Amino acid sequence: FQSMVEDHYEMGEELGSGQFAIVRKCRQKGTGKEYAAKFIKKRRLSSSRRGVSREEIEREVNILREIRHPNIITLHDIFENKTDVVLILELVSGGELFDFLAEKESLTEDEATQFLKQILDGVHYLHSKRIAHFDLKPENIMLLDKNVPNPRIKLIDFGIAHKIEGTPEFVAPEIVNYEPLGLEADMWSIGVITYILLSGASPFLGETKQETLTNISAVNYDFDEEYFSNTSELAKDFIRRLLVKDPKRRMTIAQSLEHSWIKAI
Amino acid sequence: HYEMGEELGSGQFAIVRKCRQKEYAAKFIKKRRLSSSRRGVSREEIEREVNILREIRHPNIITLHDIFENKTDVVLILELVSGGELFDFLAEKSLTEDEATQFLKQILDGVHYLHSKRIAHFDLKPENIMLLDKNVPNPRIKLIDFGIAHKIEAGNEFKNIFGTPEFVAPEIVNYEPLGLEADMWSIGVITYILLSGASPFLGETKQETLTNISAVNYDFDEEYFSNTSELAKDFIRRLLVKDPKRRMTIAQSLEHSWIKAIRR
Ligand SMILES: CC(C)(C)c1nc2c3ccc(F)cc3c3c(=O)[nH]ccc3c2[nH]1
Ligand SMILES: CC(C)(C)c1nc2c3ccc(F)cc3c3c(=O)[nH]ccc3c2[nH]1
Ligand SMILES: [Cl-]
Ligand SMILES: [Cl-]
Repeated sequence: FQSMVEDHYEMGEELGSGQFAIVRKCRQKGTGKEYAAKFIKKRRLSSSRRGVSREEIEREVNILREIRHPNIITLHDIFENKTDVVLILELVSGGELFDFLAEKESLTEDEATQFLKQILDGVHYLHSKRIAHFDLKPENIMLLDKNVPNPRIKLIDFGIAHKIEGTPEFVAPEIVNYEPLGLEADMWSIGVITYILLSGASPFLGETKQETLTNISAVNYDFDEEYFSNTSELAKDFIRRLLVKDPKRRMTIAQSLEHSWIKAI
Repeated sequence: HYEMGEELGSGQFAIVRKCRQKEYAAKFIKKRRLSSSRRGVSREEIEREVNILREIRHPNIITLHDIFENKTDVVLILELVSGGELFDFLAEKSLTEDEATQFLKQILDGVHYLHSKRIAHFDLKPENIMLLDKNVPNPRIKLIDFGIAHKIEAGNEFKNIFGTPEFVAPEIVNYEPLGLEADMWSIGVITYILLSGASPFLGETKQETLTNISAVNYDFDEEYFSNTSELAKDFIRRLLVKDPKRRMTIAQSLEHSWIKAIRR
């Protein structure tokens, strides 16, 4: 008896997918307006059906419903049936940012900083609401429309996003020493994104996955002159202030926006 | 629909009153008014506690029988315990090691049940270990206060394991969630105090206590442990281990020769 999404939206081409998600272009039957419909497969232990837990779906949905910013996708409706939760989301048609940048001729640092600034604005909005994205990477940085003079960044995939934040005689050492994961992880990811934006190279990427993980944990990277010889010193400083091991030492999003490199843009 | 009575206890954002429908305990939890506010308990934290209580059914753990809500408070109707805190009952009583293990076994049974459901209590201490009724020949332990209890995290909660790790922060790469082992440390401390009346890591200030815990700075002063067996000391030593992965688990604790022994 729940409202069926197909009674309100006609479904079209598949646009993307994940382990437990399929995204289709759809058209609102009432208006003709186009959206993206994200079908999230529900876990059903009873039927041995693998999928996303109720709690995880609720987490993502509750975050999406709070978000209203021009650089983040917007949520328009929610449907649920036996097997799926279906989210009607803002349609982004310009593809991945880094695919668009690859197609450009003579991409300059100043032009690159313009897109980075949009990413900072979206993240500043998120962090102002205590939302960490936790999966900031090029594949989650889309463009609304790539056939415009100044294409607009749209962040997607809030699948692992989280809202952040007596006697001690009986607490364990790991509790004493506990430091929760927070907004700082996004700021590290921004550092990595900035490095690849300015160079075309991934800073921690190893020949094998174990090497990559080792590099990240040691914070082992370089500004190779092949790629960085004519990158501004302000850009390198921006990156260096984000790619530090201690989360509490990293620039926060407000600091990032007040950095001389960004203030110049 | 419930006639309230006297105030039984309180915490930072909770007050418990005796009530009658059949007598019960009425836990009043104050809701945060604004998500940004530091005053009161968030909706998510209340639901978390309720969901834990709803799925637990075990003789050594309090049960949930009803829920009520308004703009300011969430009220849980819980099983009433009238035997007080365990340690008070033992204080008014000397106590043999064998008698001490009879009560500890019930604590271990309740924790075993929780851990079987991947729930860590996270606030095991004497004040949360009650007796259902202290005027019977074999009093039953009842664990209370699931205010910070959690189902233990998946491990891919903060990480997309289906994608590249290239943009992931080192604290996520090296993330170690809190787990069931924290309760097992707490059990070691409870056991130490049960046998000696002394707190192993207690310092002059809260920060000193925390520093002692972090260094695992304790001993078995003969002043307090002259009459304690080597097996009891061994049980405690196997729980008060810094590395959570080298600490006794609940099943190992139950198999330990100090507990496994048959008693009257
Ligand atoms: C698979 C994942 C859930 C990350 C996702 N992929 C897309 C996507 C892929 C291609 C495309 F043209 C559009 C989208 C898209 C979209 O347009 N809106 C919201 C999410 C979303 C999306 N969300
Ligand atoms: C403060 C805290 C929430 C931990 C709590 N205190 C009590 C409590 C205190 C004295 C007493 F006689 C009974 C209780 C009691 C109880 O009887 N049932 C459930 C919880 C609970 C409780 N829960
Ligand atoms: Cl998405
Ligand atoms: Cl309680």
